[PDB]
Amino acid sequence: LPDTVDWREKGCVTEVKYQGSCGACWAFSAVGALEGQLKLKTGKLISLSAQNLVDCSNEEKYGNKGCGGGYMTEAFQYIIDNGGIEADASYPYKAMDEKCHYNSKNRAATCSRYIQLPFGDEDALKEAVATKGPVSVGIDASHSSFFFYKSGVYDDPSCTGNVNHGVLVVGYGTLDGKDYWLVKNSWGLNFGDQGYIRMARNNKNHCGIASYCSYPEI
Ligand SMILES: *C(=N)CNC(=O)[C@@H]1CN(S(=O)(=O)c2ccccc2Cl)C[C@H]1C(=O)N1CCOCC1
Repeated sequence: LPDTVDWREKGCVTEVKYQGSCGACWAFSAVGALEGQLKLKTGKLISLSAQNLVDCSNEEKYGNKGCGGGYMTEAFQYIIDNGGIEADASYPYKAMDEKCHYNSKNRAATCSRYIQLPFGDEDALKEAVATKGPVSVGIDASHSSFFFYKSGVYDDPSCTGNVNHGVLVVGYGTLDGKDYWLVKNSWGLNFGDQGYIRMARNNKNHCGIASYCSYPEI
């Protein structure tokens, strides 16, 4: 496995999005991972519709609750079941719960299956990020050191394994002798380091980052 990986280098990451008031982190994380796979397979870098997931996967079958929150694995299950997802250009982001208006004529991507990585296994998350592409993860993102992060490696001892926020791992590395995960957030460009955060890697599943990892397969 390489020492440093950053999928932005291979042009497999879209622009950082802003979820606003809607609790759609799980939908941005899911689309982020699928965008990665879409680029690696087709050569197309397209921002996929988080709104398509928010409106259409809000059922008993999935357990997604739109702006009330949801799961990356279930967003992937919706794409498999639906036979596709639209691009953000045809199904724009509203930051509200709306009635489903999916149109297969504007389908931009498909998904055949998703892979779940072993709970709390940082070594398996590292292999997947390096060899498969960006990975959807859950983190405890509830502490002020996370919200007000600006640089360096985020290594807060008040962080817990009690995850509450879906993000996207787009890489890893080591900064000033501290291993990190390169995380793409959905809180706009004005969060962290241009929408990104470097979070402690190999530090006992810090923030529960390796607890609930998944990535789709086209
Ligand atoms: C994001 N803006 C709001 N947070 C959520 O939507 C979270 C995302 N997850 S998670 O905590 O990352 C997670 C936990 C356990 C297994 C897998 C994952 Cl991805 C869950 C979701 C959430 O808070 N809820 C509570 C309300 O019902 C839907 C799920």
